[PDB]
Amino acid sequence: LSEVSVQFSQLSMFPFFDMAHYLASVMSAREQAGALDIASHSPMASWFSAMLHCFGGGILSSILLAEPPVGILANTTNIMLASAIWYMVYYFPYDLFYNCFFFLPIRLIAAGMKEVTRTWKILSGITHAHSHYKDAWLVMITIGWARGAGGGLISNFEQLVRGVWKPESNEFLKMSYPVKVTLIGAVLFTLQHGHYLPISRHNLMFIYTMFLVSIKVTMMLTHS
Amino acid sequence: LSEVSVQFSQLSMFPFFDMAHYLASVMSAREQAGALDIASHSPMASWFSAMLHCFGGGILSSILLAEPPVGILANTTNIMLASAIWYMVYYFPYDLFYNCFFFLPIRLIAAGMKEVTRTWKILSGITHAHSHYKDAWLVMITIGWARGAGGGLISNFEQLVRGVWKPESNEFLKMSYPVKVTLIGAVLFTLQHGHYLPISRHNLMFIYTMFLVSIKVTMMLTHS
Amino acid sequence: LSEVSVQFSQLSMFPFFDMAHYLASVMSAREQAGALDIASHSPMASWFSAMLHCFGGGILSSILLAEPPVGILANTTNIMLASAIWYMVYYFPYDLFYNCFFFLPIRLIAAGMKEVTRTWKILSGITHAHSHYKDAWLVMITIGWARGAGGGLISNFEQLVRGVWKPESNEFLKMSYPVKVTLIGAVLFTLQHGHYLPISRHNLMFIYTMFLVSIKVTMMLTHS
Ligand SMILES: [Ca+2]
Repeated sequence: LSEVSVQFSQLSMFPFFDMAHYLASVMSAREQAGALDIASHSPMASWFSAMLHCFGGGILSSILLAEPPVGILANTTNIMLASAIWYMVYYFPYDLFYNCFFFLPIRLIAAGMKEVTRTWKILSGITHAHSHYKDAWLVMITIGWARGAGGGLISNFEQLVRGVWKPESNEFLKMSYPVKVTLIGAVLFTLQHGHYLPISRHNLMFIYTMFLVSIKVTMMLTHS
Repeated sequence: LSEVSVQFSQLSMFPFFDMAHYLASVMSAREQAGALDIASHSPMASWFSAMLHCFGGGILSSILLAEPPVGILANTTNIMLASAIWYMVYYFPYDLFYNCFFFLPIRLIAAGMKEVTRTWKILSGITHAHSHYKDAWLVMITIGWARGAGGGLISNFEQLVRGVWKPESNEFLKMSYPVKVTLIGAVLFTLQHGHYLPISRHNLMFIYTMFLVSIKVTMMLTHS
Repeated sequence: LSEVSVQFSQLSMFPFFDMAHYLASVMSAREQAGALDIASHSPMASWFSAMLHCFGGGILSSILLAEPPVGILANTTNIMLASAIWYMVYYFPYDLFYNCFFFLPIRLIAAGMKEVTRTWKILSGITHAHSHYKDAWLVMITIGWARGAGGGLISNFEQLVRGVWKPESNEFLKMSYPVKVTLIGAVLFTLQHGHYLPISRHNLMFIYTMFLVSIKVTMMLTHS
């Protein structure tokens, strides 16, 4: 019944789906070591730390294609979409905002939909690197990877923002889950647009997002 | 008597005013921790440290708009304008160069005119970000800010040049004076070019530069 | 007998000469402090460290001219040319690969030809910066320098890749041999393309490469 896979490709990420990535990347960023003291005494700095968690995929991919990293900032509807979350995640009265989304079913859905945004971002840069470079197999793996887990690759430099400098914790030295997966994804869909992979996009686009959500949902059910 | 405000807009920064910024940014850079030993044993490195103090506004703004940061270097009349100061500030015979400009009235005027150069640099990137992005409210605040206090934002990476690595001294964590002001300025003039601010440019362009000079002049009169 | 200098300009670097730079930059990179443990437990990270040794000249020069640093990556015939060496240098069975090229005559020739690749890379960016900026004397010295010893200038950030953070070991603070030479070379050939230097390119292009090889050959004969 492939007729159900076609209805998935018709999902618009701008309203509902862009914020799940913004929230799961901001909730996670706060749960990091000492990130709470940062926001209480330096509001300016915890904010930019959140933006690298959300728009680092766009930020890093812009640095790689010689595109202005301020370009991600121009989308004021997208920037303002992420910063409103950052305020309530931290500065909500009685912290009712974080207490609600931390709830396990809610937190499960919030993180599950960030994995959805991860897929189009791979295909974003894969086709976007296609624009600058037609059939460059590498360049498409990179810019697809750079948008999938950008917040985890600038993480070493994102740590340096909140004040933490751990020069021993690189991403190539030990590949984390959200990154070693986007590497796998950026390679698969590069074989899709390159037609080296025997499955349609809309069927591959749908099967990759499912393995990615079934893990993080299993991850958070066995982490709590 | 607004007729006196119009005569101010007709000020050319290329002869007299470009060097005041170059000098106040190089004099300050030398007065930094251990910057003297750097120039005595590594002339190459104290120089590039001075250039980030002077052209960091241009350097950082180039990195943000995907413009080649070597572009600030092409202006050989401007680069050579700043490096001649760096030699005499450090390597002048009997150090008569620094002893003279350190004099309080002279140092007051030298720093007062760097604040003048700060204003057009804000309007520089505000209109320059307008070129790439028409009515982007954010992008204009950024590239105006990046030219106003560029030497203070690459400062964490500029420290790493002279050898000092202080990963706890970021600019978003504690906003310094020259930076929290340029942020205020980059926002005001972004409301000017965007016509959200009820005052003409040439009247706002003149009133912002005065509050900025009356402070640093009060700063240096109460610091000595 | 200048007729022998003309036959040198007709040397194609793509087959034989591109790999000598790739090997001497990868062999040297492994001989660095703790680089062996990196490759045994983190294959991903020792690789990218090797690429900055080989394509750092292209990588850094791309960052300076606002050119996409992924552009060096698109040349799959060149990227794959360097990565095959990185595998055998490290992961060859019985390490017969490294034991052979470490042999002094072989190591002498391998390093001698990397110095050849150093010359066209200078003239590469000198004429390539000419494209973006006609008679910019500085910009041509830079982009010629950035391709000659790129792996040594991103070295501080390349160290940060393998895990080592030594903020006191900058290149402007103490100019190494491969760098203070490429600075000398990037200046000479900038006077060549600018016609401020009384010698033809093909005669200067040949005399610079000889002084560079006679040193490193004398260096490695007196180092062992
Ligand atoms: Ca560009």
